[PDB]
Amino acid sequence: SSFSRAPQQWATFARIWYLLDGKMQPPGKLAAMASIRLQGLHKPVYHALSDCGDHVVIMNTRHIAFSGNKWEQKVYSSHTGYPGGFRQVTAAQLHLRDPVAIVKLAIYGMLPKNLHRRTMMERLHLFPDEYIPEDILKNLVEELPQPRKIPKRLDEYTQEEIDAFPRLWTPPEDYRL
Amino acid sequence: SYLPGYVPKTSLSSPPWPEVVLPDPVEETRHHAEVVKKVNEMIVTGQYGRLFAVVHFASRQWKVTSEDLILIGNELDLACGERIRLEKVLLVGADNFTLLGKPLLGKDLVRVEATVIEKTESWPRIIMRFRKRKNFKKKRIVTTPQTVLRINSIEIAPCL
Amino acid sequence: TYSPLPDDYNCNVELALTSDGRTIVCYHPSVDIPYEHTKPIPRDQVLKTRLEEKVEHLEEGPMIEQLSKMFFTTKHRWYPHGRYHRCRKNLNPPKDR
Amino acid sequence: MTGKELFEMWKIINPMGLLVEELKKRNVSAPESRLTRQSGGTTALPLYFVGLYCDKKLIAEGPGETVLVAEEEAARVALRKLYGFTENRRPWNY
Amino acid sequence: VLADLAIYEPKTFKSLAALASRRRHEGFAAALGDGKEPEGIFSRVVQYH
Amino acid sequence: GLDVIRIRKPFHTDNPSIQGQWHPFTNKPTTFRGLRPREVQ
Amino acid sequence: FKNKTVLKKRCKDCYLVKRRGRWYVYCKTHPRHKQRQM
RNA sequence: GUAAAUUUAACUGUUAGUCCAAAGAGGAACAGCUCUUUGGACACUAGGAAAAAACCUUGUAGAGAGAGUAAAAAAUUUAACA
Ligand SMILES: [Mg+2]
Ligand SMILES: [Mg+2]
Ligand SMILES: [Zn+2]
Repeated sequence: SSFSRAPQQWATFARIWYLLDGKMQPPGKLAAMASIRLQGLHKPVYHALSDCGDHVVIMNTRHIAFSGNKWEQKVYSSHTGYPGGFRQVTAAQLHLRDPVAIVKLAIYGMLPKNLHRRTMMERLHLFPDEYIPEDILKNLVEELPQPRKIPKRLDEYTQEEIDAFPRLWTPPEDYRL
Repeated sequence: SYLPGYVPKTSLSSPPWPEVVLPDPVEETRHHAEVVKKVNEMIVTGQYGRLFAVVHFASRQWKVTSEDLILIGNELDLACGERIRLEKVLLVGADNFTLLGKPLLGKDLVRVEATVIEKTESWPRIIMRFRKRKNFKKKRIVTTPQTVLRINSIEIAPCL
Repeated sequence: TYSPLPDDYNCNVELALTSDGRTIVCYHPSVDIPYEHTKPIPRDQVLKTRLEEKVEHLEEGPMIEQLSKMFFTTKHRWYPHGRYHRCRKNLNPPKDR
Repeated sequence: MTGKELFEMWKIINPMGLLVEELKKRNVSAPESRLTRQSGGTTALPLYFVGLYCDKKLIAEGPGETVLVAEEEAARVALRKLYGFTENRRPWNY
Repeated sequence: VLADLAIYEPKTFKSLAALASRRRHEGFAAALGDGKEPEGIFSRVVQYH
Repeated sequence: GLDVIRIRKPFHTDNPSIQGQWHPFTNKPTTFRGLRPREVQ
Repeated sequence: FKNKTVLKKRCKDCYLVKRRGRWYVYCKTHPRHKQRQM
């Protein structure tokens, strides 16, 4: 590259601000890819001692989607250590109280359990809705693609495809429906 | 008229991955010929600089360049400062082109020239074995022989 | 019309096989950023313009929180270390290339 | 002189001045600096890749922590390319 | 050396990734064809004796 | 004359890259006018 | 209601309904037949 | 197919034993229970089953910033009846 040594080092080890969207995405897949980016495992110069994490800015965290009945099954447990500090809240209740807590907890769980985890969480940025602070928006690079594909409700189908899909059966003329 | 086997377009009527069609063999072969000729004329003209190679040596694979140093973990039956030819070149490349062996490139195509410049010993290595409550304790000190080779030159020839 | 990978971010990769079939030739010239894809470079009447040299001394706490906010870290990196570690550090480290 | 950079051996002050002089003396339009790549910008650790173009043709690129130092580095890269003392150049023949 | 190329020789590594992707596509094509179509340009095996 | 002590990295090259050392913007596509994600322009 | 593992119809007016994820035997004429799957 | 065996000479040390599989006995067709037999392993290495004696993979010793593998990750969601 014929760069000078110091600018070359700076370019190689610079931090990148990635953008990620919630909005009908699974918190787990969001957390997996965000954790990869935060650890810096996506870089080929990666090493645990090289401090090569990147900033991850996740938005619409209020609009995540859980598969199955996870909203009512999944229980988050904590303990304020005073006798009886054991609290357990379903995913619905936790989401209602804090709109970013679920994604934050998922990323925290997926991060490696060492002393760099809190630094990585410090580089992670979460926002419940469309609004993003201007400095962060001016820092952003590379909105990453969403893991899920948003299956496109029936009323969102166009007439061309509606009529291109064949009709499967012939109803009787005398059925009330 | 629907063909006997037509599936209406559903989410999983077709594989999720995109359909890929490979180039036809004849046109593709002529394309390979043109590409190889272009790289060959690049080599003939000399439109390259600072070659690098991946070379098999002493059971190891080394990515070397000219003016390089490597440390081989054994003696090599060579006097100091002796020029030898490294031959088992898995890969040679430069900017804008690289040549891949299957698995080795022809010796008419590339030469690696190196020079034995040092014959030394490693720093002492400690082998200590210990098993507790059984009085088990052994200590050994070893010094593996070593050879420092300087990669002098990587040369390619027009032979594609 | 078939390319193994998208051909627009690092280099224009062209794979080839020699006639004998014994070696593979790869042609990879760099891809240059388009000028169109770039972006332009961003841009007291009576007295001296006295240089505005104020340096408020922050006590250790608020100081460390300001540094941690600035660099997106925690406070532990900024808290100091003892003489044992300070002397154990190598002040003449080996330096290759 | 084996393994050092051109501007590590021969110190220069204004690479942009030297570069524009060389382009003028070989009849090339003056280079235009543009922000090819940018990361951060509001933080304390930004990355700026500034490219030098001539007639809308990229002649050089350089990274930096500030736009000005990135532009200076791009000027140095252009000088290295023009004088041929580049990193990937053909090594010396002994 | 694969990691060394990924870090220091990015264009060569992209060439390698392209070759591997092409070999994977040729494998998919042969598997779907299931007949006796030509083996494929980069699927050819150099034999030693 | 060098010391017989531990030698890191049993290879020493001074020109480790010829195609340019990897930086995060290698293998990264450029965009129209270099617009940032979700930029209102 | 009485908790049962095996629900049985004791009347011809008894009917099985699955509510709240559990099966129930409801009888409007003989409310003593109310049964809850456990 | 293999390379050990028997004898002669000279002695020490071990002779308070555990799990697993199998055939039994006692006991509750209890026990990380007790008692025999056959065979492993442990009382020696390394990998796996979360940690790990006894389960599974593997043995003969060093250096290597190479490579091929062994064992090796649990699956399941149920009640209409003329
Ligand atoms: Mg017992
Ligand atoms: Mg062995
Ligand atoms: Zn009833």
